[PDB]
Amino acid sequence: DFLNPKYTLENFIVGEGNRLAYEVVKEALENLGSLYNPIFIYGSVGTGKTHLLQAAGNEAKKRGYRVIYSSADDFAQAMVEHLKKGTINEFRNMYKSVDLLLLDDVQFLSGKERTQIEFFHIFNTLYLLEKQIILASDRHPQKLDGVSDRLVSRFEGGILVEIELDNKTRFKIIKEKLKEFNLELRKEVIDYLLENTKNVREIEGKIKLIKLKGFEGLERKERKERDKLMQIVEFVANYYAVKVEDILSDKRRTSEARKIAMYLCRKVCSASLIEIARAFKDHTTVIHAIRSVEEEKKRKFKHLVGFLEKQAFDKIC
Amino acid sequence: DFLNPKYTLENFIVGEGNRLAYEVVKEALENLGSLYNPIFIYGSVGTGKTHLLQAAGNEAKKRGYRVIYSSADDFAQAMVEHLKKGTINEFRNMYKSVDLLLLDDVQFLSGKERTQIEFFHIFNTLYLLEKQIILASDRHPQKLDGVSDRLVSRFEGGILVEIELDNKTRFKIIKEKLKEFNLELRKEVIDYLLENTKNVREIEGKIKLIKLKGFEGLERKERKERDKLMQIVEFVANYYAVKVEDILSDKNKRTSEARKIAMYLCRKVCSASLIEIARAFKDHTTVIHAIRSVEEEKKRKFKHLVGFLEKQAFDKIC
Amino acid sequence: DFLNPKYTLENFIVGEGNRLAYEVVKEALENLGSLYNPIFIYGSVGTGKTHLLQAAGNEAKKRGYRVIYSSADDFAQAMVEHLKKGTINEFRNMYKSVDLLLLDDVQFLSGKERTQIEFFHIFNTLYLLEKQIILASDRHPQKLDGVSDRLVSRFEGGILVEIELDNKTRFKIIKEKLKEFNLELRKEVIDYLLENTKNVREIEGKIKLIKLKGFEGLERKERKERDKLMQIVEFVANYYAVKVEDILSDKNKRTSEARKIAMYLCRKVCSASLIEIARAFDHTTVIHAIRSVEEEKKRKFKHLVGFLEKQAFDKIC
Amino acid sequence: DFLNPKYTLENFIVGEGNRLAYEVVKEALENLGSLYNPIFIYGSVGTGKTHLLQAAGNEAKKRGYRVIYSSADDFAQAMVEHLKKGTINEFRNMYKSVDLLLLDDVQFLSGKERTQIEFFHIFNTLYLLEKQIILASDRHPQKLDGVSDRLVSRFEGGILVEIELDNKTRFKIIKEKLKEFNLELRKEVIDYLLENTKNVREIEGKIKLIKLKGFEGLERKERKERDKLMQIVEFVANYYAVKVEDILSDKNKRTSEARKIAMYLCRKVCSASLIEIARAFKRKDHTTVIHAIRSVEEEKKRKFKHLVGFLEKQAFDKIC
Ligand SMILES: Nc1ncnc2c1ncn2[C@@H]1O[C@H](COP(=O)(O)OP(=O)(O)CP(=O)(O)O)[C@@H](O)[C@H]1O
Ligand SMILES: Nc1ncnc2c1ncn2[C@@H]1O[C@H](COP(=O)(O)OP(=O)(O)CP(=O)(O)O)[C@@H](O)[C@H]1O
Ligand SMILES: Nc1ncnc2c1ncn2[C@@H]1O[C@H](COP(=O)(O)OP(=O)(O)CP(=O)(O)O)[C@@H](O)[C@H]1O
Ligand SMILES: Nc1ncnc2c1ncn2[C@@H]1O[C@H](COP(=O)(O)OP(=O)(O)CP(=O)(O)O)[C@@H](O)[C@H]1O
Ligand SMILES: [Mg+2]
Ligand SMILES: [Mg+2]
Ligand SMILES: [Mg+2]
Ligand SMILES: [Mg+2]
Repeated sequence: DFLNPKYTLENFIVGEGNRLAYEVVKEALENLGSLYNPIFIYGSVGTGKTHLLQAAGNEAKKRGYRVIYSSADDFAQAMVEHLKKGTINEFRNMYKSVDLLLLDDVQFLSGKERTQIEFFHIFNTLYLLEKQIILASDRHPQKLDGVSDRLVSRFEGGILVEIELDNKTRFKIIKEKLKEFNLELRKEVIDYLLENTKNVREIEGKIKLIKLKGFEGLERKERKERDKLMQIVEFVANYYAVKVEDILSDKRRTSEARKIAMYLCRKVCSASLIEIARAFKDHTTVIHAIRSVEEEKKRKFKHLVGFLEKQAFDKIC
Repeated sequence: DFLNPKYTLENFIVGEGNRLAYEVVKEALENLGSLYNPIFIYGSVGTGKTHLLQAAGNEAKKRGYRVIYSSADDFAQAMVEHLKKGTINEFRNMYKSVDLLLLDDVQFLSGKERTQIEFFHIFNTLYLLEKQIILASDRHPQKLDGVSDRLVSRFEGGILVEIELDNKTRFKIIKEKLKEFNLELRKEVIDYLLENTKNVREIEGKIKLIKLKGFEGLERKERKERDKLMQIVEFVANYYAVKVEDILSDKNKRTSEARKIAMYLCRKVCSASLIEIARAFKDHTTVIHAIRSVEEEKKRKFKHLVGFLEKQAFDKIC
Repeated sequence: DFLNPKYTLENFIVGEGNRLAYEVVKEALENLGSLYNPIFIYGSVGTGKTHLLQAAGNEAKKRGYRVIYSSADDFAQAMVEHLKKGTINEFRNMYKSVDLLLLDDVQFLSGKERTQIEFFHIFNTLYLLEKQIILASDRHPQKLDGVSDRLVSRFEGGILVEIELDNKTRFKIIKEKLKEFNLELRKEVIDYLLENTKNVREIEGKIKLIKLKGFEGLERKERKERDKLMQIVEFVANYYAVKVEDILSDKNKRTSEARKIAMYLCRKVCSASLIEIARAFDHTTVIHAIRSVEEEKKRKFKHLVGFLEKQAFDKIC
Repeated sequence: DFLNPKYTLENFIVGEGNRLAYEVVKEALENLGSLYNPIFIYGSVGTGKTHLLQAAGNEAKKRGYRVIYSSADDFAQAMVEHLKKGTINEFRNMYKSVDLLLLDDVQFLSGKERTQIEFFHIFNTLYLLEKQIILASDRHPQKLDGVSDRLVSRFEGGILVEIELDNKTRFKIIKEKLKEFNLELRKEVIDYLLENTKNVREIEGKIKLIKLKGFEGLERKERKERDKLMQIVEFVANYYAVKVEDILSDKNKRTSEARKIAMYLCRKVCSASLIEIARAFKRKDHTTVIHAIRSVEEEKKRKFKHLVGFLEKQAFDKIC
């Protein structure tokens, strides 16, 4: 065993944002490997990829099939010990004799050459034998730099499903979770969890705190420090005429105010990148958006920043 | 076995790009090894080489004949275990006891010297007994570095067939793979699968996805994150007035200096993949030292410009 | 058994590069084993040495004379087989019972002792009994290292016949191979095959191609991927202005140093294979010559090579 | 039989290198097992040992004696198969009955105890029944490791003859082989075979090649390759001043250090074979050349390295 039984088909919630992946996994777990076999699942972190996979193999062991789950960076670490302890073949045949192959976090294949090569062989091998293979990554095939070309066209030749947690999809997931716990559904809670959670981990992370220290316990820790970061409705809106709602959406000098707001949050307010990125969720934007500020600290600028730096101190310190 | 019944001759589609390798493998499967034996197939990625090989040996055992399929690298790992298990003879005998040999992905012989030689013998053995042998690689025999001189000069000397899927070639593969479901007819679908797919894997990779999401699903997704790379209609065309389609550049240092440029941006600002980027050049290698040469020439009267573009992209794209 | 009927004496072709070997085996096949016994035939890969041995043994078994064909590595494996099974006795006796022994590809004796000591006797026996003994190799006897001096003495004792097909020799093979396939002899047909083939395998295979995909339907692609290798008339010829055909030759510092660079370009730029380079010319040469380009990489000359690399990506890519 | 008639005592060429042997055998054939019997001939490979035995046997099977010729390895082979078939008795008596025993290439008795004790018997028997016995060998009796200290005495106890082929001895041979064919004598030719052949097999290896592809055919093949091997007169001579002929002659450490290099360059640069290297100047065996260039990188473990890398650079530019 390396599958946890607490993940299952029913158990997983379905909305138009992970419906297709759900049904590919379910619709295929019937004729195992003989329906449509190379299934690649990909989605943002905490999109439920791991669930979906753990949940497939669980159904297989229950139905009696011979099954392996493994993260790609643990497949590597095994192959690397078996290689050392001169047992690379009982390793291979272990994998070649699965009714279902569940390879998780495929993205960790980059750079590992022989460590890839190895999988390529069990792949074709299980494929040719019409066994069932389910891959899963954080990124689409195309984006796998540092993974051999012959594997990527391999991945694309099957079924690519994306898991894109939209809004209506988060609607359902929050709603169903609150029901799961036996908390009561109410617009206030559902709407907060809507405008404050992007992945399922975040949701359920928060739905447990709700199950633990009420809801009026959330909006203090969660919102208060990020009300100190209402520095947008604060100052940069009032300086060079900016409307809050437009600055919270990347959209052409209207968008030179942003680069300042994020900066003031870092240096004066001491907030973390992640803390700051939750005013915009791609955490590199902030970093070079804050550097370009002093990358352009070279004509009638230096004193403008300082005047505002002194302005936030008075207000907040 | 290792032969999947799936692939078969009928089940494989024909146009003037793989017609040759078909009517070679077809006639050759009648008097096996007697008409013409050492057939050597090579194409690009997912060209249909494995289909063909699989299809033949399936027709073969379908007639009684003894048939083996293997990748070159599984063959490796078969020889070297037999070796450790000291049964290297029943290994040899097994291969010399066939009417047809299907050696797929031959290219994986590079480097292996013991791993090759062993095949050399079963090759020669099979040949002189006039038994049928078909090879397959991603490359032409003479592009097979790391392979004995004596095997290459054996590969060249049977029959060399390439499979070049071009225009009027794939068209058929597209228009035929649709009746596989029920999408046989609409111009919009086909014209998308025409200017978006090179190999057959992509051609069925889309179709199945399309027969699921529905075509319009893949016109937003495959048209949105490829529209951040609509950074071609965006700005690269507007500084040094280079025409757009000229940037899919079949040969002037204008649409070449701007060719090398556009790719640099997609890589740094849009954080795109070498493959995403390499689908601008409607090949991975190209992009690399074209993305390096830009900063290989960073240190001349060339710098701040880029910095000014980077700002534009960071504003017009971020 | 191992004698394939398709190889015969009028099924072979005769020129001033193989005729001697041909008549050696033609003359010495009539008075068998008596005329001249140790026949050592040798030449580069694809020289027709396998044909000859095969074509000989055929005529002999036509005339009833007890023949054995075999590769030397076929003999090796066969020995150990009989050996391990405990029946080496009937092995020797079989081999000593022939009127004509044909040992093909002798080079594969190197390193093998009992695997080779056993041939010794066979040889010696057959020989004393004036029974025909024809050996084949890719190299000259004295080039056969790891092989007993006693066996080499045995080899050099009989007749050595080299086969080299230079310029005049090949025309006759092409001419007759073109007639063999029911193809029309034409100057463009014949002339291409001249400057584009070496071994007779190469000859028969372009012909096989042109019997199927036209002729110019392949003077296109063939001369096209060797057109991208026209990298010599392209640039290096016009720098240290040394002309084209002079570079395709080994002799100081203006052509021997312009040749190295040209090789470098087809490897680093046009990403061509070591074999493909060598047709602008054995593998050995290219490898340590392009290594010596970066063996003398040790300062501002790097800046000069870096320029032509830039010239290459511009003009070709 | 195993006696190829092609071998006759007239048929064999005599020079005071293969004289004594030839004499003792002819001398001891007119009265077998009577004059000096246990004849142990030995000498370099391709000396004519086999010839002499074949010839000797042939005569004794012309005078109506009972003769057996066998190689020492083939004697073992037979002894074993009989030992299996349970026929060692008729096998023994077969060998004990010969008027004349010919045992060629005795070198292959080594390491075969039970496969050799048998012979020591046939020997004693035939010897006491005063019957003729001739052994041939690669090495002198005293040189034979892995042979019974009892058989070696026996060997040494009869007659030892060596066959060293000198130069005058070779002269006569070349002369008469040319004569044997329809070839004409002339200086360049007969003188070519001299500094180009050592064992008699080489002599008639050329002559069969000459009576086939002229003489202006080997001048290139057999001498052009070994003009590139004139690397001892192109570089190793033109560095640390050690002149051509001084390298070939087995003698300061100035010369001994030139060879190790000279030989190296042929191997790794021109890819010459270990045989080719030795056949070019100093020829004892293989051992010499090979483990000496090995002593090159065994003495490569630091300022030795750079001087060689500069030489390789020279031999690549000049030849490649
Ligand atoms: N659609 C869904 N329905 C029910 N539960 C879900 C769900 N998606 C995720 N979960 C739950 O959230 C937790 C984390 O999800 P999971 O680990 O599957 O996502 P993931 O594997 O994509 C994150 P990573 O990016 O680290 O792989 C699990 O305990 C799982 O039960
Ligand atoms: N002409 C044709 N007709 C029908 N199907 C085809 C086809 N050519 C290719 N295919 C399909 O493409 C898929 C993969 O192709 P295949 O494996 O034969 O090419 P290939 O061997 O070049 C892949 P790789 O480059 O990884 O070896 C198969 O599922 C097969 O059905
Ligand atoms: N002079 C000639 N006449 C007719 N056919 C010839 C020929 N020389 C070569 N061939 C053809 O070339 C093919 C291969 O020749 P062969 O196998 O004898 O060369 P070879 O033995 O040198 C290859 P290797 O060196 O790998 O053993 C044969 O099919 C034979 O028909
Ligand atoms: N003195 C001589 N006169 C005439 N011919 C001679 C000769 N010595 C050798 N030969 C010839 O040279 C060939 C080789 O000589 P032979 O085989 O007798 O020497 P050998 O017994 O030393 C071979 P090995 O040492 O390898 O067993 C024979 O075919 C024989 O015709
Ligand atoms: Mg996961
Ligand atoms: Mg394949
Ligand atoms: Mg051969
Ligand atoms: Mg002898």
